[PDB]
Amino acid sequence: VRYCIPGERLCNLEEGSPGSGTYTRHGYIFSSLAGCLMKSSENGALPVVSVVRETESQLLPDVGAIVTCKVSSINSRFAKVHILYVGSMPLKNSFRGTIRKEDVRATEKDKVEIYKSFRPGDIVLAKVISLGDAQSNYLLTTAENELGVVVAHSESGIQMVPISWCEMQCPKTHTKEFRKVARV
Amino acid sequence: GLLTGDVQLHPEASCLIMTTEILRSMLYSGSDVIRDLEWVIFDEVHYINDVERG
Amino acid sequence: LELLSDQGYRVDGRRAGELRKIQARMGVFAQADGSAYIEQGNTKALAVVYGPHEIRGSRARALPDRALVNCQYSSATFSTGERKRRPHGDRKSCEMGLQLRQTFEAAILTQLHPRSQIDIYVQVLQADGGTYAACVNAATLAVLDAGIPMRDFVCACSAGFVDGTALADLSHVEEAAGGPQLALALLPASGQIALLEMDARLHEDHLERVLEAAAQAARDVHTLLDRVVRQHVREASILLG
Amino acid sequence: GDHRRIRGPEESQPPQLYAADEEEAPGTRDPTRLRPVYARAGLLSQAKGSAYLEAGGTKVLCAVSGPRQAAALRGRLLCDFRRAPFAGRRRRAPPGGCEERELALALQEALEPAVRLGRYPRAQLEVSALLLEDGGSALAAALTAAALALADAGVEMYDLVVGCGLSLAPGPAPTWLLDPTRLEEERAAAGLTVALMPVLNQVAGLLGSGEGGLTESWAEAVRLGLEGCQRLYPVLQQSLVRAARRRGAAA
Amino acid sequence: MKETPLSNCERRFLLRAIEEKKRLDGRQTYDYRNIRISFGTDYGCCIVELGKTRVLGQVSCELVSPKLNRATEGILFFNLELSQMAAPAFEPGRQSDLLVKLNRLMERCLRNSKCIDTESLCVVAGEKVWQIRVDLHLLNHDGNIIDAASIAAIVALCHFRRPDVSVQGDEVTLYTPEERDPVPLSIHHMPICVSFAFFQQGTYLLVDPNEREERVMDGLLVIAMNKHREICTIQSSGGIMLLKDQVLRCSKIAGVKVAEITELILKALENDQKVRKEGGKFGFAESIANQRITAFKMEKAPIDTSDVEEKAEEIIAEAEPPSEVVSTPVLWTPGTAQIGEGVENSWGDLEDS
Amino acid sequence: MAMEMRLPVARKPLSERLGRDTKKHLVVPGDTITTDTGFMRGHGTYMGEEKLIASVAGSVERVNKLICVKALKTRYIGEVGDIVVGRITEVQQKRWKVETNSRLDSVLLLSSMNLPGGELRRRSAEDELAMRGFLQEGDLISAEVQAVFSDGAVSLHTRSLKYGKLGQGVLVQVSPSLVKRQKTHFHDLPCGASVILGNNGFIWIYPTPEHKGGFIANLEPVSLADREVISRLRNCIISLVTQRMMLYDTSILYCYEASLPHQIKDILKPEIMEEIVMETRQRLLEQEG
Amino acid sequence: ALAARPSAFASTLCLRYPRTLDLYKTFLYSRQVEISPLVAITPFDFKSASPDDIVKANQKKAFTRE
Amino acid sequence: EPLEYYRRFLKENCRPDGRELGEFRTTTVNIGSISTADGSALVKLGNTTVICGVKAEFAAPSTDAPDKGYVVPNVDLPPLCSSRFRSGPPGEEAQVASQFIADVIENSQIIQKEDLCISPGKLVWVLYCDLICLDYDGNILDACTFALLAALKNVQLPEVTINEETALAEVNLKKKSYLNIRTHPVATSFAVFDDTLLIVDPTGEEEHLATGTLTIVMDEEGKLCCLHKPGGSGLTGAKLQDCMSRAVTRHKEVKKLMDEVIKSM
Amino acid sequence: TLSEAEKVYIVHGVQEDLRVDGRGCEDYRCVEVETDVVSNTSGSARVKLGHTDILVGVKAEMGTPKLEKPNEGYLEFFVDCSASATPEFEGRGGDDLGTEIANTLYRIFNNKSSVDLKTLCISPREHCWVLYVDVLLLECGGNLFDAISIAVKAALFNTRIPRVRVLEDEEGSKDIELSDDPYDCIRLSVENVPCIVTLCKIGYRHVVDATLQEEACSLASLLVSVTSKGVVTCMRKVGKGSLDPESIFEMMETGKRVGKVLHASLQSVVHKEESLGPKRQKVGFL
Repeated sequence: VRYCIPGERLCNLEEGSPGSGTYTRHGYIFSSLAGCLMKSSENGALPVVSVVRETESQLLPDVGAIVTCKVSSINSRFAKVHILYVGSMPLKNSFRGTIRKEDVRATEKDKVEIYKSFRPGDIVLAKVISLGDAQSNYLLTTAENELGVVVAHSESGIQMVPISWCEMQCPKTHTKEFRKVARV
Repeated sequence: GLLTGDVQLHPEASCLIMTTEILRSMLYSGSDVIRDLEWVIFDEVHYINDVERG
Repeated sequence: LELLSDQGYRVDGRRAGELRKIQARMGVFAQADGSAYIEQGNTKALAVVYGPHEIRGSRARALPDRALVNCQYSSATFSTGERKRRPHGDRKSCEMGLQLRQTFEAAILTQLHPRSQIDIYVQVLQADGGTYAACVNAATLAVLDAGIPMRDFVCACSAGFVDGTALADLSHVEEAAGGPQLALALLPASGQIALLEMDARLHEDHLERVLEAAAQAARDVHTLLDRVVRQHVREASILLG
Repeated sequence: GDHRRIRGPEESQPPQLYAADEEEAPGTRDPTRLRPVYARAGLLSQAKGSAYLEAGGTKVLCAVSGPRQAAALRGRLLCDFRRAPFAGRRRRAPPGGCEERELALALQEALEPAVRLGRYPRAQLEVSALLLEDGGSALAAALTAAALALADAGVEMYDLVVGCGLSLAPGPAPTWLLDPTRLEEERAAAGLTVALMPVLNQVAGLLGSGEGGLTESWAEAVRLGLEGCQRLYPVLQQSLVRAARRRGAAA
Repeated sequence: MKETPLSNCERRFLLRAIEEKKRLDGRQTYDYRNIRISFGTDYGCCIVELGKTRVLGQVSCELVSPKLNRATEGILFFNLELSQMAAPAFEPGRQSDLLVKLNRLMERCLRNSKCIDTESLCVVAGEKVWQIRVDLHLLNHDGNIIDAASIAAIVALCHFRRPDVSVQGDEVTLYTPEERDPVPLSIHHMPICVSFAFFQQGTYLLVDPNEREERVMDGLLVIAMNKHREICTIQSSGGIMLLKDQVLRCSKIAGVKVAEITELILKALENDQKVRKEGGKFGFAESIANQRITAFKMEKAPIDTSDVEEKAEEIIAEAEPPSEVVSTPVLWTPGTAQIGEGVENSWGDLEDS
Repeated sequence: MAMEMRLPVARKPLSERLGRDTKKHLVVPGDTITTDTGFMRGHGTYMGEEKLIASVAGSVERVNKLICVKALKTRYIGEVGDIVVGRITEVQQKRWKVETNSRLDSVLLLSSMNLPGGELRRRSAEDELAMRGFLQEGDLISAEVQAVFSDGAVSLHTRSLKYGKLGQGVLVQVSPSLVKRQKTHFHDLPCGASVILGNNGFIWIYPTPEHKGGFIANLEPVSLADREVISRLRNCIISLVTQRMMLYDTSILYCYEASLPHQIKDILKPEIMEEIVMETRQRLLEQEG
Repeated sequence: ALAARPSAFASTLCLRYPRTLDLYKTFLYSRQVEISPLVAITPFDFKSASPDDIVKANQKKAFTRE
Repeated sequence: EPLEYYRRFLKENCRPDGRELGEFRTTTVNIGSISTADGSALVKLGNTTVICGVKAEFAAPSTDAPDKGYVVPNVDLPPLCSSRFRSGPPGEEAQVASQFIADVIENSQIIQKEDLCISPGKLVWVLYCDLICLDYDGNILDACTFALLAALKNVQLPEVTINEETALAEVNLKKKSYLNIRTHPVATSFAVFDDTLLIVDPTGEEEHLATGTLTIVMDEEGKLCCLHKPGGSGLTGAKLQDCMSRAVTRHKEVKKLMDEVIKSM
Repeated sequence: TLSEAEKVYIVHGVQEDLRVDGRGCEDYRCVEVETDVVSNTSGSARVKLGHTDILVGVKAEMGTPKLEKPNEGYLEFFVDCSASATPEFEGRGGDDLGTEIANTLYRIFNNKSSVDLKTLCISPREHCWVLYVDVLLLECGGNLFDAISIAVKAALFNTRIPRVRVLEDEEGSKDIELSDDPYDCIRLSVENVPCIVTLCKIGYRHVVDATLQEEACSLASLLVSVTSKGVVTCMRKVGKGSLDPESIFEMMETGKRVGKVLHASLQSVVHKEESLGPKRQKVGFL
């Protein structure tokens, strides 16, 4: 196996096609990273050549991506969060976010009180929809059955467990609280 | 929504029911409601012969 | 050193109640929204203003009742005998520009531009004598060039007191002599004062006479600048038609 | 003086201005030689990308931080150049210097023609370079190292940046020299530094000032600078290969 | 953080009062809030309280070389500062358009009036001369910061006492309060500021306004005028448009008021000197009100220093001695040595080549 | 090529070159205008104590109860049914921000915009994501003012076929008081190009759209014979706008015809402009008179 | 274009820092130092109504509006 | 999760570094590499790299005691060593890391300013020692101190002789002398967990989760110079006496390091 | 900023040797240089290349020679950027641009043969003349480098340097004695003071004197410093795009020719302005 530097001659436009993290010019395929040479033959010949480091220290979010987050503060009409994991991998730094009062449920309905949906200190799974404005930058959404708070935390520091679609109960003191439970 | 002169209820509803002069009032201006209109139906067409409102 | 001879003539040859020669101009720059240029005696000033615009930064620093006047001051490094270069952190420029912001927050009829900024810039190319009144008059002319409405035509002049007499339009030689200097900012129609300054000691009996001589010298500046404005407006009316 | 540092003497004249040993004579050499260079990538552990470049009497350390929050539709590229006080004949003021800002801008206008910022909307990259020792051509090291750091940190660029340096002899028959040293740089009349992309064959940055006024010397200075940037490339070719072989084998 | 906002009921309440010519705390138009001075123990230190405002003044001198030109005088720094505790709003770098006008008011008053005698503060010329440096701090903001700051600076400067020196031939010597007695200063006059506020477009005025009255006012007029009958500075500011009879009325008012204030200051300094000379006890400590719940007094107390030897001895004796695994240093090549678990090979070589 | 270097010349005041006396009434701030029993203040004046005091330099214009002063330098003020031209400077969640030389910014609502397709297909929240894609930063539109807000702000709409994003051409910015009010601000001058005389001071010059909303890019080379016409109109517009002349179709056509004899590159001199402005002045005098 | 061999400063700057009986005794951890839960169902397997899905399929199938 | 995960290793008595909770990292140094400085030394502590450099200049003695030569330390934390430092004026951590070294230099009396004067009252030597951190992993005040002490053992000054009629300074650059060093202060840092656990040689993550920190520096004759406790949980006399027993061994280790590297030249 | 369609139209026009003003790919708009505008200084200039506006001033003062060489003076530049030129230049914000221009000017003038250095020393190791060049940006309308490198040669041509004949002898009056004549000065021999020439690249063609709109459509540029004799002093590449080796060689010829014509025509205009002296009055800012 051989690795790459972000430019070299790899293949012709007839002997394959550019993939992820590559660019082409003057009929040749040129590398754009320092990772490893992977050629996904797939099916139909003409492999889509690409270079991937496979050791992601940082990765910029996209228009559509699954991210694991951590709520920082909540407001009556929005809830600022902190992106913590981009899908699976840990993130070296922390960006910022904002959950508007339209992305809680998968219907974009009225009612939907934000206060009992995203209590601070939780960890949530959400999806981006846009690159946002200068006030709110990523505009995450949870309008799905698989998205929502996944691992909550008690009032007095005890790991929580899901109990229903809309209601949660304390295991120790048997206290009832409201969340937005996501599918496991 | 009801856009009658003396009763105004839900002016942003999907379906608006109004007297005729309101339609010309919102047709003189833009009002950004003509873009999302699919059907416009008239209930009494026999006022073309009206001597003062035709 | 003699600052007033027995005959009554000053160092430069003018009497007590005599002004210097002013030579103005309207419409100096093209890119900006207003301009002016005045040379009061041997002091050369310059002023540039920018019209009501969107507030820079948009950091929620607006006033919902009036506009935001923002005036700066700068000075060329060859404006006096010695070089005397200064950084843009000196407290003399900030305090003079703060008195400028104070007098133009009172002269301009500002409750007509909600959520708007007014940027006023003044540049002094050669300073010899009263700098404050030259900057005020140059920025009044630049604001007039920009078409900004105001209650009246604010004008400023200084005065002094040597050997029992009141001077007018003091110079740098006379200023750097330890005397009771004093400056106003007058609205000619009402006689009101927008700003008052003084320094060094002076007995209370001669304050009325120094203030009156300063107000009269400001009313004398008013006529001379008024003829310049009238000639400019008649010029543009002639140009139009 | 400064309220955020330890205050010592108000004035301090270094002993070089009292050094009674008269300035010596540099010597002579062959102008068709290059100082051997050793390059290492991935040095620092807490930095997203880093590189350390040393050749002869030059010591420069470069580290690259990852993208952070805050021509958009495009990302910025912040830069910061700073050299160690214990470098050169005399000490330097910690607060800064106009020379540092000029070289920082001469770096910024040279590493942006390589990376493609049309892939990082609303983000920004920050690059920090430090010179531990000044023993020759410096701007030919702050370019190579800050490009190696970028390549080992996994940001997407069109190509690398390889720098060189030259100087003009002061004799009656001046001739340009390659990789000058402080003994051959403080006695020179002019200097030139080029930034060439070796594959794309495009000059990235140019800077030169001095006493050479005939437009026939600068053609050779430029083209021998291009030959230097095409001769330094293989070492940087094997350096990133070893860097990636070790990083991948570390998993 | 910011300051509580102003309602629309307080404005109305202050203005119906002011129209009717009666104020909240009872004092009529031409009155001051009574004053209360307190002296430290080392010279040039005082605490003035005007109403409920506090300022701390402290003078201090030091010996430097006198620039170039003006070889036979001394310099006089000043630095006003506004303490975060004066009021919620004051913030170290977010109130930079009051500091300037305040420092300026203070400096123009104190340094242009020529009341301090900076002539006779030299030791040699071209050589070391005394450089005094006044310092004031605002502690509690309740309106009229500048009157209190001026009275504070006056008292602090009229209570200082320098060191003193012997100069004869070409030889210096520096004494100390035991070798030679500290010496007072020379003060020609006492310039004291006064402020006036104007209400609803100059129709009414109020002497010595506080901070609420300060938020319902158009503009301010300050008139600094030393003793005798000699005015020293005036500075109209704020939002005011003034007449000419009014400046004269104000000058009269400042004359009267500065007369009374100078009476008070002179009496207080004399009483303080009398106390210091009688031989009684002075200082910040013997100023705390004793008829008040928040003061308590305790003479000295040996606590019991009878046991510390025993405790220390048993503690030192009762703990584990240093252990005895000693480590070895490894030598690679002169210049570099390593201690710890070490590295396997002698040094890396051709690891990847 | 010689890089001519002339020397500055002192300006001649009073406009003695033609000679006219004004019959108007001129005022300056502080002057007391007529103070009869009952009058209404206009824009440019204010009231003191039983006095109508002018507050800006200009000439009084009264229509039958109304004293007002018309200044000669102001910023654009919005009015209903006024053609404007602007540029996008901010793209927000539900709006754009457009700069049109006014005291504030102008808002283009998403509800009023001819989306690609030009017919009734749909309008929902899916379009909100791509609205910030096509109307990006620094683009040119040509819309019509809808209404006046409560703080001098203006809302402008694009509900027609002639309005929308513009294409190739050149832009010339002048003061927003030299454009003459008319009923047709769109022109198709018989020279080889067109023009839009924006009432806010934006002059846009573009070639004629061959035969026959921003849907078409048409980023193909423009013929040589069209650039020379656009450059000629650009220089002529600068020439007419500078000294006094009020701008409209006939003045530009007249100067364009007057500009044929000598080259387009050489007209930047103070005197060639004068010999063209005077010729247009006298041609207008012998045609209108 | 010959590459060269390192020197002390570089070979020490590039250092990778990656039971065997007991030492440093005092610094061990042992020497220095009812819950009846009645837990509910452990997860909630969502086997039940999940309103969003209800309202969507409800209206689409229903398709009556009367 | 955060606290419990680490306490799993604490109860296991083997922290994730692979250490027995009472041992230090691997230590290595080099001296004499920067040839543009009077003296320099590089200190590596299994990351936490710190480099120091010494430059000697001339300066006027102070007005009070004109027989002293100044020594000025400074510690700088550039935004490249870590990712939490931002550009601009020096921050609180580097300023405290400089005030601590200044206090150590003063209290320890390692050098005497009377040994630097050439002619009393006119000119005195001045030493500018600036520390720049190449890597921040934890225990900053230990490696900065060791870098400074190692550097001060290599700085060498030339013999300067002043004329009488000329009264200038003629530097003899051939015969170069050394510096007189009295003591050898070495610091040691402890990190205290929630209320009872103390560890040696902590790490940035551990300091991120710890609740206190203690630093102790010892002479070569068992004398304490400073007792730096920024604050936290709280300790007892027995725990301090336990810490000093380890610090004695650490000091013997370090003093053996310095006693061995200098002999090797 | 300008839209993408405007940039496409402009680049196509440049490729067709047509521009929005009407000039060609190498034409140069006129300028209005003048001298002797400021009184208190010892030399002045005022360059107007278009919407831009420059004003400089040179003051000669007494000083001390530097350590490296005693028979020399030195030059100090300070390019101020007044905030009246543009509102975003308010207070802080014009510092980086001023430093960029000052360092470039220092690199231009950092040579032994720039004008002279023997003339500015009077007593070795004890005294020398110092020159204060004070640039003041009044307006910005593009091509600022050439509009400043022209006002610097212009102001340098108008220096006075009042002659001082004071004897340095200790027995004599060592303290500097002037000539006491208020109108006794000496010229400066500025014949070969270099100037900067900018060459913006758009498409695959290079354009002289690009406007702000034409500058926004360009990706790179090169600066050349050429004297009247035709020699190069400094060479700095500024821009945001690559350039290619060939275009350097084909831009050097245009830089040489434009520099030679610029220098010859500036010598001709300055001699024309100087041929008639106290006549012709002086008009500026009024």
